[PDB]
Amino acid sequence: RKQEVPLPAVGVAVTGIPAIERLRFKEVDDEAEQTLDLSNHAADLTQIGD
DNA sequence: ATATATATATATATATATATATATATATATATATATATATATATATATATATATATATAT
Repeated sequence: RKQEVPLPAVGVAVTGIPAIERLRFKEVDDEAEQTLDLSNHAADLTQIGD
């Protein structure tokens, strides 16, 4: 009951064409900490070359 | 009448053949257990499509 009968191929679906663009890489998430710093950056005082 | 010899009833001893009882060893069948490979099923992450909810907007 696992022989293969000679019935035709009808409704032949073509899909999953392996375009190399379709691959996306793993998105490993980071959860260690947060970048809260939003200081005013007062070091911006003018000191520029002559 | 006498003297001899034999026969009948019953059991025991010895031999022959049949059959059963006992034991062992073997071959066989079988059950079973294991191992391998394969297929199948479930869980998780992500992409895709469908459906619903909410809101806007036309007509009364």
